[PDB]
Amino acid sequence: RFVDDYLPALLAQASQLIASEFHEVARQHGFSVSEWAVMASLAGSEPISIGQLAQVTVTKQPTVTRLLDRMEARGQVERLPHESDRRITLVRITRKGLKAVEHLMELAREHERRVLEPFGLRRAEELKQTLRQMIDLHVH
Amino acid sequence: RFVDDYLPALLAQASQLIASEFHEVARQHGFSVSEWAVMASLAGSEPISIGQLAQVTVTKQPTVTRLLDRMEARGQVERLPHESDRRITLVRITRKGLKAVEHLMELAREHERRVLEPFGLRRAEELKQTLRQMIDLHVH
Repeated sequence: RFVDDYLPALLAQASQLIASEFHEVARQHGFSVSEWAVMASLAGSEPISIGQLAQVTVTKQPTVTRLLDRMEARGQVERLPHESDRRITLVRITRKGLKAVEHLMELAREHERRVLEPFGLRRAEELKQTLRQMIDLHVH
Repeated sequence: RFVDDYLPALLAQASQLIASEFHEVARQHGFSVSEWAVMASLAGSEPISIGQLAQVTVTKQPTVTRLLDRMEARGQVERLPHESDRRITLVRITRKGLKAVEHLMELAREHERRVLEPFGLRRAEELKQTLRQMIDLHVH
């Protein structure tokens, strides 16, 4: 059976199943999936470009721009000029956004800990290191 | 930075980046992403339910049903009654579909081998085993 060990299918199924579990929690706390992805991606971060945010949230750039229009209207994020290049808009989470998502982030950590507990610390760390290395090799 | 080591974000980014690389090849061979996902998921498989196909292709069931309507019209797949329960439709790839996707599947194997080569056989096998175990623990 081709798909049983095919890496892209394994990554896609694992990603969807784990993410869907936490998205239920996010929505019961009043967050859309994309709002949660943006705020979690910006929390504890220096300002990053719209393109970087689109990559780390796995969201198309025009979609991200529309999302930021409304999240900025609500005071949860702020767009800023890049200090040097003007073709570049940076974005950051505001204090309002951070306080809004703080509790959800703790719940997200608890859920991740539950997901990784059966694998043990060594296998969990190996998985995260491999995923990080793969991202850094394949990002454009 | 919360998102740098957050498992769902790592899985989602790795999945998207690797998949996007191969989707380019699929489209240059005349396949849509969803057509490729269905045919690759059915290749070498016994007939599976529409729900199982939706899970393994990470596609909503109504979307899968519409896709199968047109792929069955083109003779690439076939829907069948389940032998016992009638609330269940099974689906299989036809010989026409298998021959259509054979070369693409070889290219997919070559691409996966390229993606996994820098990690070595041990780390690649560890990744695939962990992903498989996670899927089997979280599928419903």
